[PDB]
Amino acid sequence: FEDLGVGGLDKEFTKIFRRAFASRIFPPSVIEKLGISHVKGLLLYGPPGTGKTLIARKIGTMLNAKEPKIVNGPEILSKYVGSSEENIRNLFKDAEAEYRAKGEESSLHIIIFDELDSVFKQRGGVGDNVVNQLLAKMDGVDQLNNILVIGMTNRKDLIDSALLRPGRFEVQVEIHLPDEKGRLQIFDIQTKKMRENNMMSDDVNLAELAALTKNFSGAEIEGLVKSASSFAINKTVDIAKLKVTREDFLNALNDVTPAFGISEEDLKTCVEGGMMLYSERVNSILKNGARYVRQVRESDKSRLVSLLIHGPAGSGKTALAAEIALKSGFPFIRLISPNELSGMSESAKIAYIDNTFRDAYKSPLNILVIDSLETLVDWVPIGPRFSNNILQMLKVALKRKPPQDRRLLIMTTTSAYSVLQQMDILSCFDNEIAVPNMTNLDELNNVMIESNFLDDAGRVKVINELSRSCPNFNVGIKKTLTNIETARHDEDPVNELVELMTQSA
Amino acid sequence: GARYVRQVRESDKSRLVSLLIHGPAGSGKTALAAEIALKSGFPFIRLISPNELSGMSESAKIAYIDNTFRDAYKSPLNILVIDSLETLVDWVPIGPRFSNNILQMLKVALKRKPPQDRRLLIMTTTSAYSVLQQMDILSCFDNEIAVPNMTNLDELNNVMIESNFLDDAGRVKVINELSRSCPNFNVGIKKTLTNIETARHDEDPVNELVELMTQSA
Amino acid sequence: DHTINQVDSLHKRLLTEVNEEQASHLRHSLDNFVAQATDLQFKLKNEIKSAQRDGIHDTNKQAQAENSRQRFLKLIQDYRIVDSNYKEENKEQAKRQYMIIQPEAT
Ligand SMILES: Nc1ncnc2c1ncn2[C@@H]1O[C@H](COP(=O)(O)OP(=O)(O)OP(=O)(O)O)[C@@H](O)[C@H]1O
Ligand SMILES: Nc1ncnc2c1ncn2[C@@H]1O[C@H](COP(=O)(O)OP(=O)(O)OP(=O)(O)O)[C@@H](O)[C@H]1O
Ligand SMILES: Nc1ncnc2c1ncn2[C@@H]1O[C@H](COP(=O)(O)OP(=O)(O)O)[C@@H](O)[C@H]1O
Repeated sequence: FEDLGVGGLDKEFTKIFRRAFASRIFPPSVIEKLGISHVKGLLLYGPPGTGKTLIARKIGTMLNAKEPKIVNGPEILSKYVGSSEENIRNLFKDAEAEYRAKGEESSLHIIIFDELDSVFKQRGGVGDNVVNQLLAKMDGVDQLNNILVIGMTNRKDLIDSALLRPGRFEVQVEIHLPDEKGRLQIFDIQTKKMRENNMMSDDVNLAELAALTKNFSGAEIEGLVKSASSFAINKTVDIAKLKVTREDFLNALNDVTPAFGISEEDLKTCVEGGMMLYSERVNSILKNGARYVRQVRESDKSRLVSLLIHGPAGSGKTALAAEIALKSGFPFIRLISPNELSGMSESAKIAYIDNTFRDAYKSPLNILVIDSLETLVDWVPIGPRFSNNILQMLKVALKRKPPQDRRLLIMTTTSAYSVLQQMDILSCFDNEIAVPNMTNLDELNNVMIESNFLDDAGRVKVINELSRSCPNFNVGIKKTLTNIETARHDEDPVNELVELMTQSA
Repeated sequence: GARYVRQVRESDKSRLVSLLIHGPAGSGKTALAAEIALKSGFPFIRLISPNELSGMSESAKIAYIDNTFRDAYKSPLNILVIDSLETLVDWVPIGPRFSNNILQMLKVALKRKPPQDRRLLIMTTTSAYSVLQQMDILSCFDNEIAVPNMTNLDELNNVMIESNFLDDAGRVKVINELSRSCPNFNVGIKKTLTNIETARHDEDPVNELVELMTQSA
Repeated sequence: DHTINQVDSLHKRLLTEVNEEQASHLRHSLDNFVAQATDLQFKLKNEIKSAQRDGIHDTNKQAQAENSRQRFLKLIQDYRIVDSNYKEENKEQAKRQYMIIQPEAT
């Protein structure tokens, strides 16, 4: 099983071998004395980029089958009546011919469908005819038992009910992401040319590298290794000893971005302005977040937690959620915000949201952030108006438990708590954090010292003037920072800064 | 429920029966429905929930439901459960907006007798009895069980001991404290379990649980 | 306590406010008072827990802690009551508006 180039997939080969090939290995005399047919179909499903094509191809080679004939879903269709399904009929011709001629001694053929869930939807247009054709041919009046057809797909739950019956697609299999052992073995297989041919240094310990890479898909490791080797060779240009060291590996590992991993760059952009503790609250909030993170990681029964942070506009709410996330160390981190969704059609919006949620269930451990609710929901007060379907998508999503032991935390923020009361959605949420704005002068002092607005004289005088002038200061941090910059790049701090602070509060 | 099961299994005329479980949110209706179902041995059992009806288009929802009903008829004995009617229809109170077609289809479906003496039982659940009155759909149901909340401390003690959370002094302390801290007590079981579990981790002593139970009622 | 009573006052006022701009202002002020209420709740939570821990060996300190506890519990009860009442009232208004023939079709 492992003598060939596939790492981490152990049980699957036992299963497939026992069901598929135990009836094609022994001499025909025994099996005909047993009088059973052969399995004529195989459906293996899972997330993309995990190695489905590879295993499918290798299966043919072990049985000494004919060369595989290959097709992908959407290319089947045409626009002339009766041409879109003729192609599905072409693929079985040669098999029919050889069966009729030779008989029971023919050589096994293999067929590969790709993206089966593009065309073969539940029936009841061209689509029904396509499905009907495939049914009528895959098992018809005439016996034809020297063939095997292989199917690869991502979503098993839309294929028509009739293809999955004992007789057409008997064996259904799942391919999941590699574990640690999988990653180590993958490295072992991949670096065989480099090992035997002696262009890999002795310092690199691939076990550490496997330990360092989480949720890597099994394809991209190839990308990593080839990039590292390219890095080393390009660095050379000398033919003394072309060795690849851990340096190149570290460089390449740093460079690549996995698909099912942290999306650091957005979250970094979110908090571009810096986190300074201008008061006592910030510490408390961050502590709360850390507590909940621990609760998620350690429990067994609390596989999901819904946490809301809410407060007045401009109070700086989203950044705290970011900071909590980036200080956690979870592998899987994605962010949904209006910026992405802008310009799309409604169907596209709902599709994106659905896919994004569906992604997380596969990984062991996940945190997922939502940027704002009223904005996504198209709220506008006059009338009022909003898109309902999106609201329902979120409402149902916020109650789904992960299908299995995998774990999820979901964080979200809003400015219109009361409005959420009024729509009657609040029952989904467990715990709430409040983020009020500044109402003090010493806070303003702390922020000016952190920003280093000016020398002490200006600072003292302005705090004095605002003390004597504004008694009930109350403004968010947004206007504070932007106003401070405006005064800095402008002239005469009292002339504007004091006035603008008064006018804003 | 057991009586209903027996009655449907053996009655020449009574081919179709429809029940309705209603109660306050978090009272835990779906659990009861599932338990009734599992202990019947009816060969065909299948479930509809908003969970499965996620992210499709309206027509697809109709098609799915229609297929499921159609499938049910080709078997001698059948049971179906419908989760959170008022949510299959996407009710929201400001307007109010909701989809009409799905409501009408269910209104029809719940009354159609199966063919050839085949036998069917239907359960459905809801948490918004009032709006159901208001939409004038209640004619379809032959009977209605009611599920209230828990409302006494002894029951809560029973819950602790089934959870094995309590210690012997702990139960006395918490029970007495809440006995004087809360005259009226009424919560759903779901929230109670959540609270017991979150209290089991940090600061196990009676404190955190007492004020949490307060913060529920 | 003062903040809770202000929340109750805004609840009563928002039930009667018909000018859309004023209602929006009431909603935002409500958001400010709710946020302040939650923050005070969290602060008192930690400070009272620390005071009860500090009073373990002095019956007078314990007494003080327990008094704080009682008062905070009363505060919580008041909050609960207010919330429940407001929910019940929002239900009757949401009944009022739509239980009648409606403006001409969309
Ligand atoms: N203690 C702080 N907490 C949060 N943000 C802070 C803090 N101090 C300064 N900021 C600034 O606040 C901004 C981050 O908050 P963010 O822009 O997400 O605000 P917001 O309230 O989500 O905004 P919006 O008004 O769009 O709803 C950055 O400019 C950051 O530097
Ligand atoms: N005897 C019991 N009755 C009800 N629930 C129980 C019981 N024992 C344990 N439970 C737990 O409490 C849960 C009850 O809540 P459930 O999940 O049924 O929600 P619900 O109130 O029906 O739903 P909704 O939130 O839609 O109103 C059960 O799922 C189970 O986890
Ligand atoms: N478990 C694995 N074992 C060996 N190679 C793998 C594995 N997973 C991915 N690969 C590598 O990635 C590629 C597999 O392609 P695949 O993941 O099936 O992409 P697609 O699904 O788009 O065909 C090959 O280069 C293969 O060697």
